[PDB]
Amino acid sequence: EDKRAKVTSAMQTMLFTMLRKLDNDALNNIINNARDGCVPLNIIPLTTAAKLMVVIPDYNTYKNTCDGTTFTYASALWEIQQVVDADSKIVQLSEISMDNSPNLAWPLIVTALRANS
Amino acid sequence: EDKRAKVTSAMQTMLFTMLRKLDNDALNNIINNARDGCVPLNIIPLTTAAKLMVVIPDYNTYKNTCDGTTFTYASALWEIQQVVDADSKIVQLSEISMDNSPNLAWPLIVTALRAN
Amino acid sequence: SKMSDVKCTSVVLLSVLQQLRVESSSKLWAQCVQLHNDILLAKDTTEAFEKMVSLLSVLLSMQGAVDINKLCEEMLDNRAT
Amino acid sequence: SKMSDVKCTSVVLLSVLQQLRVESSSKLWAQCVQLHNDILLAKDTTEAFEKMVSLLSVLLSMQGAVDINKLCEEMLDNR
Repeated sequence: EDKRAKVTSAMQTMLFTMLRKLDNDALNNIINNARDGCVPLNIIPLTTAAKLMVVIPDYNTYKNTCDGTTFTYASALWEIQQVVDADSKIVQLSEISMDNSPNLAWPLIVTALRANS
Repeated sequence: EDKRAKVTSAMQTMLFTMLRKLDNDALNNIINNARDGCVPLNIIPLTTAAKLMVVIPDYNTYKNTCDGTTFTYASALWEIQQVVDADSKIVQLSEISMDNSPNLAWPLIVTALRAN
Repeated sequence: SKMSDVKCTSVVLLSVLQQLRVESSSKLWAQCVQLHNDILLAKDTTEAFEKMVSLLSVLLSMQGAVDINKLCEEMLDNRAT
Repeated sequence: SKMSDVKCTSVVLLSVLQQLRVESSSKLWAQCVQLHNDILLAKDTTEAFEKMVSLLSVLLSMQGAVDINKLCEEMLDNR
């Protein structure tokens, strides 16, 4: 399983070059978010009020994407329904503050519903 | 009416856009030849002196690709070895001339070997 | 146009997912196939890109199936190969 | 460059061949797979384009697998 992996490496490199060439704002967001550790747990849906789960790795990333109950991702707005920490405990939106950020068990998992696009 | 047949058509149209956008001399020739009915019967070989089989549909197409014993195709040179006519009977190269061409059973098939 | 580039990219992406042995998951693969076909059959770029967001999200949701940092490191080190 | 484009087209081309049920032919498919892998692993544009000529010829050698004029017809009409 050596040549196969070189072929696989080559296919993925060509894949992302096409993605880079596409220069789409929504595609760039999910690719760039994943590089920062903000990755989806399920397929990003397209129906209004459809469930999305994403890993959010740190507070700097959280502040860049979430404002109040609104999550911005893939050029769409998502209303956050649940936040859990690495212990699967519910984090109330009030505790996710700049002042309280070191007391949380990062990374967090956000469960949001699709709403504006 | 099948979604699958529609997908295949959609996939193939995009394929030629990539092929057409490449604007490759070697690729352009084999695609344009096929448009004129000059189509390969086997995989075009990559080694020196490996056999190539191609359909030649008419005399105007023959003259554009064949000079003496040289068949020009895929941006490479090929030495013609044999010509069979539409009835599988061998046709000697001296017979494939402008004056003798209607008397031949088109299409003819050239089996050539890569000179490069 | 750019319509073509998104459909072309989706065939590669499904093929990338092919190599990653996704077909074992007969629902994910069926879901991947449905998304890929919808992109090829799409009539405006909005559908191609929206469906592509979802289809690409499949690769991104696969922990360690790709190492995006590892891959992006390669592009910058290649710098036009 | 042009080379990235040629590798991408080969993945599309092999996939197109798969949709054409070429897989039932083990020996043709192996040739198609080996060429596709060589194109993705290619060192320079000459080898990539030479191998792409070979791989594409698989598609052109298949009578009716493509009706190049009918395909080229929806190309020109749709543009």
